[PDB]
Amino acid sequence: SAKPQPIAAANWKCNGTTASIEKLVQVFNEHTISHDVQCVVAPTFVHIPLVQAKLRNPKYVISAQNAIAKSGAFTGEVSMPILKDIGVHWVILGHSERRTYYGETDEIVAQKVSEACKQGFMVIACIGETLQQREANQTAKVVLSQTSAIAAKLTKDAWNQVVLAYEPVWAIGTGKVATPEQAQEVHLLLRKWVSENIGTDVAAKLRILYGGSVNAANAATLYAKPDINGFLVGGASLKPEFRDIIDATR
Amino acid sequence: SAKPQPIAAANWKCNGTTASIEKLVQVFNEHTISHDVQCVVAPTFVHIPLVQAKLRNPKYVISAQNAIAKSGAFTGEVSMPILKDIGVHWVILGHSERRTYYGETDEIVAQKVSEACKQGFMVIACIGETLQQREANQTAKVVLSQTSAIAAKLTKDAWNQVVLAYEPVWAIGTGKVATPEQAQEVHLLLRKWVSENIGTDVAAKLRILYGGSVNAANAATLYAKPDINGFLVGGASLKPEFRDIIDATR
Repeated sequence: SAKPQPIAAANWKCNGTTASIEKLVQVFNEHTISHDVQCVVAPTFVHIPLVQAKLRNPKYVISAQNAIAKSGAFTGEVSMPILKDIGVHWVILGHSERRTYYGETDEIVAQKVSEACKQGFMVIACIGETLQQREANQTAKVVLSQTSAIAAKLTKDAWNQVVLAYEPVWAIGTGKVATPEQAQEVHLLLRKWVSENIGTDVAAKLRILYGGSVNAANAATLYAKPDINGFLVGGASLKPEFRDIIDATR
Repeated sequence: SAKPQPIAAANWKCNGTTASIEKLVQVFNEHTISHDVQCVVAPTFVHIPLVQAKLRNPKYVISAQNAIAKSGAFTGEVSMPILKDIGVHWVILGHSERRTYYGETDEIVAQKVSEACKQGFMVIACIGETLQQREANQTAKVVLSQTSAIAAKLTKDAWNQVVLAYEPVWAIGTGKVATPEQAQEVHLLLRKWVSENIGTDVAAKLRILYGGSVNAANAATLYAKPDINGFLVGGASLKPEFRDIIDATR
């Protein structure tokens, strides 16, 4: 077995001040990372320029938390060509909070992911089941339907730019992290589906991250499973223990 | 008659590159404004820091195109405390495109406007009727219902921070500007409602802007009407003729 390159991604969500972000970024700068891992920080749109100016650790790239495909008459939104023009070419799409609060259905997410791939982004595409779907034994059907709705809009080559993040909705910000065994079963099920429907060569390379109440203590155990390639981290990524989350992908 | 201080507001919507924004801002900097008018520029979230760094004309303030009330687990969004912390204390709320595409009902807009007022923002609150409501002779009922839904969440003192922008939906970006007579009838109807329901002292001071295909040629005629206090400008605010829009409020 050899895993692909791991990703440790910080989703700051709608949080931060200039003061608190300058301290955290200094913490990240001074942490020396000695293994091959892609680190990702996703600040709010307004903080992108501050983080670009301060972040110096060569293992990091900056991501946006959302975008729309095209520039134009969309008051309030930020487009993919605008992010590219300021030097951001990662984006998180179809996070649970957007699917729930802000009306992003599978079709909308799939369209965004496809456009992002056409425009050269690296995409972190989020999927996952609610507690009601999990109790109804629908987990597999839900995550596979969300995944093939995205697959439907993509070409084989575009899977090089795609990272999947499985985040059970009941684990996000609740403190109730999935067990390593729960997460591994889903990750294995996804990798298999990709290997059968897209290609074995695509499946071998695909990073599939776990997210939902990851912290510095439980990270190392989740990362020991064979189909977990790293993490999407909310709450714990606003703290200095994000360093030991990164170091748990060694 | 004496009008309140006029406002000329540029809503760039989801447009701009670093290069095109640096040129435009230079144009605005070099235009000397010799009368009392509050100018407002509303770039995308990502461009706020670039515009703060370059914009030097003392008649301008920077606005956000949207916000949510509170920081927290809202991937993709930007909150009112975050904007205040970077020195932005104007916001446009309940623009047509948000009400239409992104599910902002009257209650959601009213909650945002109320929170923004509590947090000390100057708010540009947008209302207006569609072409179907206008043909059904519902204009007055629609704009008054949108306005009293906001009024319901406010206290009398909070009206000092509120600017209303009437923008018929059929005039936005279409090229089909309302006539000075159409706009004046609505603006008069709104001022009267405020004078009766909130206070005559509030109504005298309230800025009510017109928006919807304003350009440098038609601005001066709209501004000659007694209840029009300036403009919210989309398409024409991305061009150097925004200078003569500003100068039409003399």
